Amino acid sequence: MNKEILAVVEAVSNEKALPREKIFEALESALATATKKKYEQEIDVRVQIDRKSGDFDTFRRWLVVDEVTQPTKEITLEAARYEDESLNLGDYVEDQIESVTFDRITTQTAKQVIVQKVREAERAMVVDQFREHEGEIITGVVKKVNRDNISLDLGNNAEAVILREDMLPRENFRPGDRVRGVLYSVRPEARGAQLFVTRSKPEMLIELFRIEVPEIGEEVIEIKAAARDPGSRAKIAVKTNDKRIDPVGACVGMRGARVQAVSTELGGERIDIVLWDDNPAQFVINAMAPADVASIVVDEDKHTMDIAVEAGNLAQAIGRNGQNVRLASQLSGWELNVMTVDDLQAKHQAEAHAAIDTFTKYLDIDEDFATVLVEEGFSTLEELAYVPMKELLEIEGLDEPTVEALRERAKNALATIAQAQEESLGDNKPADDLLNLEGVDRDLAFKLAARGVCTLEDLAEQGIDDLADIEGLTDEKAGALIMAARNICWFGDEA
Amino acid sequence: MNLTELKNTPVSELITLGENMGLENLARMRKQDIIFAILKQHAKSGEDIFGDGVLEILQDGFGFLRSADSSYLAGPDDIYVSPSQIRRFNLRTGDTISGKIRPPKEGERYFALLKVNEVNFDKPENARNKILFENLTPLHANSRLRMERGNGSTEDLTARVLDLASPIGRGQRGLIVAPPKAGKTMLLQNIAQSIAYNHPDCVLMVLLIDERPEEVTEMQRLVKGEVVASTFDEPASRHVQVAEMVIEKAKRLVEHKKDVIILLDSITRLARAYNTVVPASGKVLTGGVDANALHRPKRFFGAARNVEEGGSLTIIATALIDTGSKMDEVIYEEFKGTGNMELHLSRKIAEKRVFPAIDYNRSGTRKEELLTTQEELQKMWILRKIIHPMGEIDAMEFLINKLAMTKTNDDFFEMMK
DNA sequence: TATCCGCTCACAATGCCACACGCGCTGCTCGGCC
RNA sequence: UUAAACCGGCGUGUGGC
Repeated sequence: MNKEILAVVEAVSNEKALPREKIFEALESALATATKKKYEQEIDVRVQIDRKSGDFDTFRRWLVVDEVTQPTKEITLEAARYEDESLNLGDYVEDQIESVTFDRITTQTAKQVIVQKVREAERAMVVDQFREHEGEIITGVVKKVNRDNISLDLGNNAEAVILREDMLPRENFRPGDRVRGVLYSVRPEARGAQLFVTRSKPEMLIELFRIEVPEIGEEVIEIKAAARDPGSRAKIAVKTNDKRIDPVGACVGMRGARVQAVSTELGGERIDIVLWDDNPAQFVINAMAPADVASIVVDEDKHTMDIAVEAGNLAQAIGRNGQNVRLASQLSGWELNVMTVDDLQAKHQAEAHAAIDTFTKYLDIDEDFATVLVEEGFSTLEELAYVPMKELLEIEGLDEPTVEALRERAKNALATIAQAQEESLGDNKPADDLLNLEGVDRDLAFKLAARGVCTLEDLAEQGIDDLADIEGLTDEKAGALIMAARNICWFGDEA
Repeated sequence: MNLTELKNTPVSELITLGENMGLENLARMRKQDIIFAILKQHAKSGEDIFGDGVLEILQDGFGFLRSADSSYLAGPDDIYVSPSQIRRFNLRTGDTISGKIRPPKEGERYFALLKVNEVNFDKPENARNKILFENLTPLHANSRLRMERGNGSTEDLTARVLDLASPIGRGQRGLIVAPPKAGKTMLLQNIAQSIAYNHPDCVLMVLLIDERPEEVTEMQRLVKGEVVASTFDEPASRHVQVAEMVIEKAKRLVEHKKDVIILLDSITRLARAYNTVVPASGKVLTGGVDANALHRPKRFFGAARNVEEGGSLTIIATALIDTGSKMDEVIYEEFKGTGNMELHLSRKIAEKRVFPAIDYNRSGTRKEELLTTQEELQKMWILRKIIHPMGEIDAMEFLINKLAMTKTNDDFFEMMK
């Protein structure tokens, strides 16, 4: 009995993978799946065999929840006065006494459970390693290639998987080659593959440099950030502490040697090494290289950067798929816009001096006063609504009638915004065909349109439950009204 | 063309060679399959092949030629030999058969040996004019084999220690008793390098049992001669397979009047492997062993003997103790009385970083007068007597000190006086 | 060189159903391709 | 690529219609 359990727990081979705690948790699960067969009532039975102290004791988990099905494990939130349960959750009991013990089929079940758990413990150890050793590039020989993933080995039963997005779109894969990658994820209690290696994630390139460039690793060239389109293009912004270091000529090597070497190691991936700057504007300027920009409009609130390249290099500035921008949009994490080609491509002198259509009636006491003022900007129209008098004194012509007209126009704007709010709040529009229906007055029509229908044809296609939660009516008058509607719409045969 | 001339070359070199021969790129198949396909292509070119392989016979009757780099294992590069040659010459297990071979057609698997050319580096008449191993007279170790290197190095220590504690001779059966973490593998490397650099006239053949793959790589390209290893990537069946390979090869080479030194480490691992491969007999003794599960290891350790008529077979084997279990202790009991040479490595001195940790008390040599001359024994005996004042730790101190100040045996002897 | 005469061998003998049964031990030879 | 299910031939004798 319990002595046999003690013998078999002291006789397990993988005591490092399956210590006594996990062994008796296995036995808990085995007794649970055994009691699943002992009684027709599918129940959970923790048994806490107390491996060190004694033998098993079948417990009946109250399994606190409002339902009743399988009532051996059904208790509501307060049925805890008896026996001193006194708890809304966690209170458990032992109703089953002298349950079935160790039939041969249950022995076979415990056997298969313990062998699959030895496997699962090997998996748990290798994934603890997977999680701790999240580090440098690792070599491995592949075993199987598929359309969605490939499988790799290192030796000593070190299985790993490289997913489709982790590979390259054109890197030919066949079972038997030594491929190198970077361990990236952590998955403690997975079911399929254990280790996860990638060759396409951005930081991979970082570590590439960290093992290639002799400068990085001693923290003289602090790599700032990087973005990557898998197997296509890797942009990377770096920052140096020393002043006599030239990362434009040191990180790449001698006429494209280090960058070219790490590109061949990547499997044919272009790389753009850029110098990181503490200014996001200058950073997004230099990141889109090779490209020149003379129109920089950076707004911090909406996270945008109007970075317009001069006309002519467009086909090279954006590139295929917008890579040179996308990676930039992934380097800083901002948004970029370029649409202008010839019509005032400055995008900063244009919008500042193109308002001849909206500023037609602003100082409409007499148009012969002065033109509009671009010193304040006159370009947001809403933060402009309330400005202090600390700058409302430089321009000439601000007589008292001017501020009186300002107040009148403020009243007009308040009235128009109130009208707009009334129009946008009344998404009901009760037409005459809705008020003319007998028994449906103005508030009833408002609510009927708030239900979701604003016409007459669809009204006849709703039940009593669709009119439930009615305010002003009740299910019998509901049925009366829906019958009148289906008569005037369907049973009337009129149009 | 030949096997080893392609196998001592790396895998990338073989891939490039196969691609140079105009073939499907072989970087997808294993190195053994690479060489197999290269040989098949060379035979397709319109010529024969000249192969070499060590011989294996199963209950079937024909012969398998295993290669050197394969650690004497089953593979596509193993050559088939029709039983007709075995009926002709009675070629037992342990011939490096060198001869002409042809490619296999459909329905076959391996190359077939046409004719015999070389039988253990000897004329095929030696295949019919020789003496078996069970019939000769085993004797004691006559020849003396110096162990010290002769450069005054820091690992020379180990060698000279043994030289002034218990030397090694041709036909000896050495058993090293050592707990874990005592400096076993570098001791194997040191003694092998010394015996192969000081005495290239004698032939070396090292056996590795249940080591790490990095240990296999560090052993295989560092010591001279064949480096046979059998790690955990093979089951106990292939363990006993390579073991029986190497033992019958050594037996046949000794029959060919050759000096064969077999390093082995450890014995408990192969004993466990054998216990794994032999079925039970209804009863289990102490430690969990069987009745006949000791007959294989016994034979394996006792195949050592000194052949006074020509050639010799010496073995240097390490054992595992202090493992917490019983079976290792009973195995050490059984193998401590069967050897004709016993040495012990201490662990308490080893964990103090004072190496080597020889047990000068339990060290011994069976019939050492046949290994040591007149005044040679005089010097050794008086030094044993003066070290005899009960000492382990400061005894190791005295030994290591007087050994570090000095370069050769005679220097130590004539400076201590 | 035709013309029977007779000797000698092939070929055949309902359809179903039901049940039962035994179709072996040991010496020798041969095969030579896991 | 993934999930579920599955994995009387012969002869003889007897008796009957």
